[PDB]
Amino acid sequence: STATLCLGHHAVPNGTIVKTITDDQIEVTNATELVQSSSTGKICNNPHRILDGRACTLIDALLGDPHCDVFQNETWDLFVERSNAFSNCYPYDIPDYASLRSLVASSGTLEFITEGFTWTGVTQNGGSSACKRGPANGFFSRLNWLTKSESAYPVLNVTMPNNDNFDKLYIWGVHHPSTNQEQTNLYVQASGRVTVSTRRSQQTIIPNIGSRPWVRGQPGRISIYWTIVKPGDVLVINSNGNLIAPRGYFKMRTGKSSIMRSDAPIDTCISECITPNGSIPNDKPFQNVNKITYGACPKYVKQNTLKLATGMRNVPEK
Amino acid sequence: STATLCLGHHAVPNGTIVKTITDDQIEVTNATELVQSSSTGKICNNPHRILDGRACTLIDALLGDPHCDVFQNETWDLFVERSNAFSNCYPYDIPDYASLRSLVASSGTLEFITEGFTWTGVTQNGGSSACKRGPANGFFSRLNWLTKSESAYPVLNVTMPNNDNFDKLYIWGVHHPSTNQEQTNLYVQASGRVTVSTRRSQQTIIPNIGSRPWVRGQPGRISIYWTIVKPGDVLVINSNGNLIAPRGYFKMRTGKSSIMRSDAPIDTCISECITPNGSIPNDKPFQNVNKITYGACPKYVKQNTLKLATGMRNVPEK
Amino acid sequence: STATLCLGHHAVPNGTIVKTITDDQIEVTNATELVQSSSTGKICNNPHRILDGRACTLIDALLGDPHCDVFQNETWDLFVERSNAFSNCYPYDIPDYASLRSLVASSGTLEFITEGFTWTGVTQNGGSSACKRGPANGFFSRLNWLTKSESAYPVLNVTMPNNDNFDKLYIWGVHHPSTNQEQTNLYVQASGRVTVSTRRSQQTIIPNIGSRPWVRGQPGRISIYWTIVKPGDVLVINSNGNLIAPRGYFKMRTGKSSIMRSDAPIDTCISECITPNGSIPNDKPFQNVNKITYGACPKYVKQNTLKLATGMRNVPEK
Amino acid sequence: GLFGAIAGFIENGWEGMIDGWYGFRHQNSEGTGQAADLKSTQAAIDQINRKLNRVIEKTNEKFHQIEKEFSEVEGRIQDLEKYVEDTKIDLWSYNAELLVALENQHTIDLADSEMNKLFEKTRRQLRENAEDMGNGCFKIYHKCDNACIESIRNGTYDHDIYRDEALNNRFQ
Amino acid sequence: GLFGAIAGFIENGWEGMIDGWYGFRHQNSEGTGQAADLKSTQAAIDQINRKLNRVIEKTNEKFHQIEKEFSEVEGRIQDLEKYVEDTKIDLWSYNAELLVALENQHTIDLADSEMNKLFEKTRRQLRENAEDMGNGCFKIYHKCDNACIESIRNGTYDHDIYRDEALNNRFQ
Amino acid sequence: GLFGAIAGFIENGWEGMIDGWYGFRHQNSEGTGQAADLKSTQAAIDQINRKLNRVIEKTNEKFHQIEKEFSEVEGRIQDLEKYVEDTKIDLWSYNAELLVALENQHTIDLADSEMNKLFEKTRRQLRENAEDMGNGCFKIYHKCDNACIESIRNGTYDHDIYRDEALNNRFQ
Ligand SMILES: *[C@@H]1O[C@H](CO)[C@@H](O[C@@H]2O[C@H](CO)[C@@H](O[C@@H]3O[C@H](CO)[C@@H](O)[C@H](O[C@H]4O[C@H](CO)[C@@H](O)[C@H](O)[C@@H]4O)[C@@H]3O)[C@H](O)[C@H]2NC(C)=O)[C@H](O)[C@H]1NC(C)=O
Ligand SMILES: *[C@@H]1O[C@H](CO)[C@@H](O[C@@H]2O[C@H](CO)[C@@H](O[C@@H]3O[C@H](CO)[C@@H](O)[C@H](O[C@H]4O[C@H](CO)[C@@H](O)[C@H](O)[C@@H]4O)[C@@H]3O)[C@H](O)[C@H]2NC(C)=O)[C@H](O)[C@H]1NC(C)=O
Ligand SMILES: *[C@@H]1O[C@H](CO)[C@@H](O[C@@H]2O[C@H](CO)[C@@H](O[C@@H]3O[C@H](CO)[C@@H](O)[C@H](O[C@H]4O[C@H](CO)[C@@H](O)[C@H](O)[C@@H]4O)[C@@H]3O)[C@H](O)[C@H]2NC(C)=O)[C@H](O)[C@H]1NC(C)=O
Ligand SMILES: CC(=O)N[C@@H]1[C@@H](O[C@@H]2O[C@H](CO)[C@H](O)[C@H](O[C@]3(C(=O)O)C[C@H](O)[C@@H](NC(C)=O)[C@H]([C@H](O)[C@H](O)CO)O3)[C@H]2O)[C@H](O)[C@@H](CO)O[C@H]1O
Ligand SMILES: CC(=O)N[C@@H]1[C@@H](O[C@@H]2O[C@H](CO)[C@H](O)[C@H](O[C@]3(C(=O)O)C[C@H](O)[C@@H](NC(C)=O)[C@H]([C@H](O)[C@H](O)CO)O3)[C@H]2O)[C@H](O)[C@@H](CO)O[C@H]1O
Ligand SMILES: CC(=O)N[C@H]1[C@H]([C@H](O)[C@H](O)CO)O[C@@](O[C@@H]2[C@@H](O)[C@H](O)O[C@H](CO)[C@@H]2O)(C(=O)O)C[C@@H]1O
Ligand SMILES: *[C@@H]1O[C@H](CO)[C@@H](O[C@@H]2O[C@H](CO)[C@@H](O)[C@H](O)[C@H]2NC(C)=O)[C@H](O)[C@H]1NC(C)=O
Ligand SMILES: *[C@@H]1O[C@H](CO)[C@@H](O[C@@H]2O[C@H](CO)[C@@H](O)[C@H](O)[C@H]2NC(C)=O)[C@H](O)[C@H]1NC(C)=O
Ligand SMILES: *[C@@H]1O[C@H](CO)[C@@H](O)[C@H](O)[C@H]1NC(C)=O
Ligand SMILES: *[C@@H]1O[C@H](CO)[C@@H](O)[C@H](O)[C@H]1NC(C)=O
Ligand SMILES: *[C@@H]1O[C@H](CO)[C@@H](O)[C@H](O)[C@H]1NC(C)=O
Ligand SMILES: *[C@@H]1O[C@H](CO)[C@@H](O)[C@H](O)[C@H]1NC(C)=O
Ligand SMILES: *[C@@H]1O[C@H](CO)[C@@H](O)[C@H](O)[C@H]1NC(C)=O
Ligand SMILES: *[C@@H]1O[C@H](CO)[C@@H](O)[C@H](O)[C@H]1NC(C)=O
Ligand SMILES: *[C@@H]1O[C@H](CO)[C@@H](O)[C@H](O)[C@H]1NC(C)=O
Ligand SMILES: *[C@@H]1O[C@H](CO)[C@@H](O)[C@H](O)[C@H]1NC(C)=O
Ligand SMILES: *[C@@H]1O[C@H](CO)[C@@H](O)[C@H](O)[C@H]1NC(C)=O
Repeated sequence: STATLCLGHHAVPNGTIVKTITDDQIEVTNATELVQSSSTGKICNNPHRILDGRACTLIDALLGDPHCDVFQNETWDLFVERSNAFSNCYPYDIPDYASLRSLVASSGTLEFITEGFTWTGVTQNGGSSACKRGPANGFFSRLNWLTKSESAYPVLNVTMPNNDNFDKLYIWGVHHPSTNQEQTNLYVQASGRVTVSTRRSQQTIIPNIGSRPWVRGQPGRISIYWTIVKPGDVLVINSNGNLIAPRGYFKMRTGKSSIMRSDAPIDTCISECITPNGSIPNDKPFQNVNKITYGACPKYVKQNTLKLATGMRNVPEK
Repeated sequence: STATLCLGHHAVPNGTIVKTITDDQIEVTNATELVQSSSTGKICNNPHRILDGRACTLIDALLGDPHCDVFQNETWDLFVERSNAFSNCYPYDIPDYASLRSLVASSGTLEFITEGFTWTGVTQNGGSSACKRGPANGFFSRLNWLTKSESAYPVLNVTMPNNDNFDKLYIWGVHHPSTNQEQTNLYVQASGRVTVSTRRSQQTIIPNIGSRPWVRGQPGRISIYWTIVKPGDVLVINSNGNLIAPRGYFKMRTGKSSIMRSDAPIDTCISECITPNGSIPNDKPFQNVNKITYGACPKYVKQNTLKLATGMRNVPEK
Repeated sequence: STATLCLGHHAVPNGTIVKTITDDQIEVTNATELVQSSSTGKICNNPHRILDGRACTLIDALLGDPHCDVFQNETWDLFVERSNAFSNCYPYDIPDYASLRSLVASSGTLEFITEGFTWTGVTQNGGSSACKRGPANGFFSRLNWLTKSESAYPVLNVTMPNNDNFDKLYIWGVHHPSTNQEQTNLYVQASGRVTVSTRRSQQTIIPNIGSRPWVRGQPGRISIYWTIVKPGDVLVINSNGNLIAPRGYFKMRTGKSSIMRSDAPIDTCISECITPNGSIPNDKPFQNVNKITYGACPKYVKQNTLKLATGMRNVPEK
Repeated sequence: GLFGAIAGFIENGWEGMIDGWYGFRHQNSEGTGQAADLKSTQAAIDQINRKLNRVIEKTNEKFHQIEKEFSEVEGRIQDLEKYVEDTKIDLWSYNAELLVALENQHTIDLADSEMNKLFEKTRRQLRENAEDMGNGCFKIYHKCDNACIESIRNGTYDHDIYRDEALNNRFQ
Repeated sequence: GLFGAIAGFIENGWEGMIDGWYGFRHQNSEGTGQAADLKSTQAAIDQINRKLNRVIEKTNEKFHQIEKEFSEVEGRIQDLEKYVEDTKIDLWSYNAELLVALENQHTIDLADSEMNKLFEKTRRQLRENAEDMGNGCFKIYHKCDNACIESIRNGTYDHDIYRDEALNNRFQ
Repeated sequence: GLFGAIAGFIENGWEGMIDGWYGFRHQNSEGTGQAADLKSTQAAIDQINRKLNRVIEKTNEKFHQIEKEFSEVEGRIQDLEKYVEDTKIDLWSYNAELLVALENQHTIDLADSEMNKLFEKTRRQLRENAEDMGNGCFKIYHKCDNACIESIRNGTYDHDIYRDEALNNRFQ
């Protein structure tokens, strides 16, 4: 005689808890994770040209520490510095180390172009047992340790023009003897001086004599500085002692290069996003792996899980 | 017998596309633009006191480069530096140029008050061929090049109290001779020294001798420094060589003054918001012109267009 | 015959005005305040260990200004620097003062451990009338003003090992004589020098001579520097004049310690959040008291009142 | 509101109502009366209370941070330190402004919806025995004393018992 | 849309209605017509206008800030200056994207809620003298002339006057 | 939910329904059955999927940035680097939290709205032949075999064909 028609919706056995504006806990039939929270534990060798420092800091590679000569002229989308890297050349110190490591890392290249020295009056290629180059006493590949020649250290004055169409990165240094005897003995003048300038800049450094903790047997040190010479400009190095000469320059390019500190193994795969914990998928909007990231990556967030509802509210049945 | 009354809503021919939470593309009858994306291409001469640097950089204006003397005692809500600005005076260096350009810009005033320093024992108002104030030699209007007098150069020691109720900005500097002959020839002493201090700040600079690229014919460079003397304090300059003396001070004020780099013509109109690309309206929440802004300005965003729906969904009839 | 049943909702005499997406002004039955606008004016004494500098800045306490001797070895979760603090010791200057104040504040400890320094050839415990300790001439407590002994000043070379598992904060400095006579008179050498290095760094600082404004009767000044020695490293101090010697080290630690400038009395209550304007409740999401905060605190925002609706809309009643 | 109940098809509010947010008011052979709907009211209150708690029991800790007031002019570095805090401040002030805006707009529609729900819950109960007069009141076409009204409010109303009596009045 | 009126149980819009956002079209003994509901239309516009005004009358003044374009390479400090600006920019772009997205969704549902409100308002006026055909139309079961149709639109209609006639036509 | 259908006037869901989100369930002369409403279900699914896609296919690239971990204590400059990153992190964490909160709340109301739309679409189809029992079920006052019910679900149900039979049962 009569009929009955009922309208309804489905429900599931085990639903999913989600957060709304009126609930920090409410169950819905389905949801999806918005926070990437896991890593494979490895850095995919690509889209990004990756370069494992292995045991060389980007700086040591730049300077030319012997065991780092393998990196000569290397390039990279992402340099990876390992925590067990070490330095085994002459004791050095860089004022504003952070900045140099940064601008080089950003440049993404170590292309070095040797230029015509012009060191008249001094002895070149100085070396140290602290920087052994095989059996011999070596020094940073890209630096020229100058010393007195025939009882005299000239008042050095060399010019190097920038006739190219790109900026040149010159990195030089000054040496800090351990004693006065060393000073005069090595440079004759009792007080050295290094002045590297351009039409746009000028930095004059003065050596400082004194004893410092022995490092690979050396009490002395080398403070390292750098200079960028723009096209049309020219470099002028003027010193009468203690200069550690440049051997040329590094080409400076702009791009997406960068550096990262990570002990993650570099496997063979493909992952747009790289973190020190390894690579991670970028299909989620947020990630909780690490705030340090390189590439197309989800934003980092404190939350280890955020569920986006994808179905109606789940209402059981008694 | 019957009657039939239907209810309805309107629709329009050319509807508008807008984005929602459940649609990135959906059509509504009407919407308004929220992203100020355009220019007039010109900077309005009002409301803000605008000052075109022209060929002069705020710095050179401050120092007193000859072609920048029109800017003496100038003020500005917004100083405007041009890309073809050049320096036509003696080679100079300023450790921390950016901060000086900054604090000066924010003070927004170049009011200079000449003080009666008394330089006994030296020759003043010295100049250069690289500072052709008119055909003859010259120097920065606000600086006083000091030189030996009657074969000597005193251990200068001049004091200047700040008996006013405001802060004074003194800008002085030191000279770096090209050679030793130059040093001893100009300042007698073989090594110069400049010490400027208050009861709160002490800074001492040591001249550094060397050959640097020729600029308007000069290997030598002048390094510039500044010193703020607070009310109730006192300035003391002590030097026995190489000091480029102050002639007085700059009044320091706080406000909405600033500086901007542009090439945008300055017309006669009224625009609250200013950008490097010119002024732009501020009736929209966002803008995609330039992130560099001055005044009441829409927040810069990457999106070049964002439509706010202002009408129902548009459902045409066929 | 028939009955009449009506449905309705309540309303209040005087409601509350709120802002929506379609009303910067609409009225609800009840709302709650989202912005903490008021402070007690006082700083609670404790979930946090509060230290009132009183008349001492953190630095002066660190250096050992005589009246700041009470803060010797003191600790703090939050140090409180007062506006009327003053210095009653020798005229000093700290390059990067802010960073030192910051790292010590963050460390939250003044535990000075005295080491056995070896100053052979000089006169220790130097002092001045500018730093009276009772009737006599004194100096900073954690510092050692060295001067000539038996008509000479030794080329000092002292080593101090960190054979501990924690980091040592060494704080020393160099002295700037007012005249050459003073220089040779105190250190014998016409030119002094201080070099403080580790296997990780070095800081070779050169004294600067000249007259500076009398502070407490002193033209001269003491510049102040710091050095961190990591476990397994040794400190080497090499100076032949003008060194202001360390007396030991401060033990560095990590935690939640910090520093705040406030004149707000310290009271005995219990409040998580601390602002320069006093302590404040953290039960509200936002606050408009001060952008400077410490502890569990509300995000500072510009708005002074933000109402969250907690009732329906208010519709009068005839 | 999206539902047009409160401040809509329900002209006014009842300041006389003190025991609940929603309720019934009648007139029948026995006289007038007023009662608040506990179920309805509590549902709104419970939701709004959860909504509130998502925003109050929450704040994070920050200890050592950066300076934010300066006694001297420095330049580049200080500019950045100020720009940073200022940038931070505007972003949060915007979040606060938007949160309440959104929250409040949703709170007004929710209260309105809960009012509409009660109306529908009542209409469905009465079935063919009453008619919606358009002002939130139902005209029950049958003698309905205090007890009869109470059964409606407590939701035990049996429409069959009155269907005939009602149908006659409605269609005569 | 949450209410399923616009682009819902109402097949499509009228390009012909150029006098409002809402209205009626009728077919009676005297003919076929079309008025636009002012009250309704005005209510949609007033809400969207206040909604708009909140978003566009607001800008903030910022004078001396940090730099943002660099002529030379520097390092640490400059990196921070860029990250800061870049960071700030992404966060506002997100705010903007979200703002409209939210706003537009509420705007489409509000216009839907307004359409529906007019419909329920209309249905409650007609009472038992008419039926909802489901295409957004009420089949009025009596002779409703231009005067009768006007009384419905301006909200004066008395269901009692045509009640009997309608029930006769409905339940026959 | 704002519409009071799901977890509302519809006691609970159907775990037996595994091929749809919404559907009907009957009990006619021929027994009882169950069928999912594709139209309705798809509408919800399509909307929620778009909703999802506006949040997943999107991430921006950042290469050279600022350091975020430090091996040594430095002071001022480092503090700023950390404050900046930390400030950035909280702002986004806030954004994420608020996104799902808003999204989810809207997703629950939308699914609820789609359910109600189906109910209304049905009620209007049945016209005067059925009555809403108040639990999401319609009592059809006329013999309705499987075919008759199917026509309803596929929306081809012709109310006139049963009006008389129905009206008699309803008002007798
Ligand atoms: C200023 O003080 C510093 C720090 O105290 C001081 O430097 C020290 O110098 C001594 C010698 O001048 C160094 O001693 C060496 O220590 C290493 C151990 O690490 C040994 O290899 C050295 O070898 C000796 O003994 C070997 C036996 O197997 C022999 O084969 C070899 O030929 C040597 O006899 C030697 O003992 C010491 O390393 C440093 N210490 C530090 C902290 O750097 C410096 O001498 C002082 N300034 C001056 C120049 O007076
Ligand atoms: C250290 O090396 C630097 C770099 O080489 C060196 O500086 C150079 O000095 C020479 C002079 O010795 C400069 O030469 C000048 O070049 C400009 C060209 O624009 C001319 O204006 C000058 O003109 C002279 O010659 C003309 C010939 O007719 C005469 O008419 C006129 O009167 C002048 O006599 C002059 O030739 C050269 O520009 C700089 N180079 C740079 C880039 O700085 C410096 O001198 C060296 N250190 C020392 C002093 O040993
Ligand atoms: C370089 O210039 C500086 C600054 O002008 C200059 O320093 C000045 O030195 C004189 C002393 O030579 C200081 O004068 C003192 O001021 C205080 C004020 O509180 C007095 O108490 C001192 O009293 C002395 O002199 C009295 C004579 O009336 C005696 O009665 C008394 O016992 C004291 O011996 C004295 O007057 C002056 O304050 C400073 N100025 C500043 C701001 O430093 C310095 O002398 C110059 N350099 C050289 C080496 O010439
Ligand atoms: C040369 C030598 O073997 N002499 C023995 C003494 O040791 C020498 O001590 C001096 C310092 O007094 C240096 O450290 C010598 O080492 C080098 C080095 O670094 O390897 C030698 C290098 O040739 C030299 N390089 C140059 C270009 O100068 C380098 C530098 O001069 C210094 O670093 C300057 O800072 O020094 C080291 O061999 C030893 O003290 C003595 C006792 O047994 O025996 C000597 O035969
Ligand atoms: C007792 C007195 O008043 N003597 C007068 C002479 O004063 C001396 O002048 C010299 C400068 O030439 C210093 O200011 C002397 O002050 C001290 C001090 O600061 O207390 C003396 C301390 O013993 C000394 N301490 C050390 C470690 O050297 C200290 C330092 O040398 C300086 O502070 C370094 O800048 O100086 C002061 O007593 C005065 O020279 C003479 C002429 O006016 O008149 C004398 O009456
Ligand atoms: C204040 C003064 O003495 N001005 C000199 C100036 C300085 O002595 C010089 O800048 C110190 O670095 O030198 C001037 O130029 C000189 C020429 O006149 C001369 O022919 O060659 C000199 C090279 O050693 C030097 O270039 C100058 O800068 O204008 C002359 C000026 O009077
Ligand atoms: C890259 O590095 C190589 C070194 O490995 C450079 O090659 C040198 O080139 C110079 C001439 O400019 C020769 O005199 C050297 O003998 C080469 N080094 C050797 C022996 O291998 C090369 O010039 C650099 N160029 C790039 C790619 O930047
Ligand atoms: C990813 O790598 C980091 C290392 O950078 C892991 O280490 C955490 O580092 C933070 C520093 O911000 C510390 O507060 C934590 O104590 C560290 N976590 C632990 C328990 O080791 C981080 O945990 C890693 N995360 C993942 C997803 O593995
Ligand atoms: C939840 O929704 C996602 C996409 O919206 C879908 O891929 C997933 O299968 C759903 N859950 C399940 C397992 O049914
Ligand atoms: C209404 O809609 C169209 C498309 O958004 C738009 O371009 C037009 O500017 C809007 N009307 C106005 C002028 O506000
Ligand atoms: C510059 O301005 C000051 C007033 O601040 C005034 O005393 C001085 O004379 C002015 N100089 C010139 C060039 O007018
Ligand atoms: C605005 O100016 C910038 C340079 O500061 C330029 O690169 C950009 O393309 C210009 N865009 C506009 C809004 O015209
Ligand atoms: C609003 O007023 C009421 C009175 O019923 C009170 O209980 C409540 O605490 C106030 N709102 C809130 C949530 O603070
Ligand atoms: C703090 O100073 C005391 C003397 O008051 C000293 O004995 C103690 O070692 C210092 N703190 C420590 C424990 O390092
Ligand atoms: C509802 O009202 C009726 C009549 O007044 C009463 O008998 C019944 O117990 C009530 N039910 C409840 C649960 O209040
Ligand atoms: C409604 O329409 C009828 C007939 O046109 C008219 O008499 C009546 O006054 C109208 N009511 C109002 C207030 O518009
Ligand atoms: C609807 O159901 C009826 C009865 O089962 C059937 O005849 C008709 O073809 C159906 N319409 C469609 C196309 O689903």
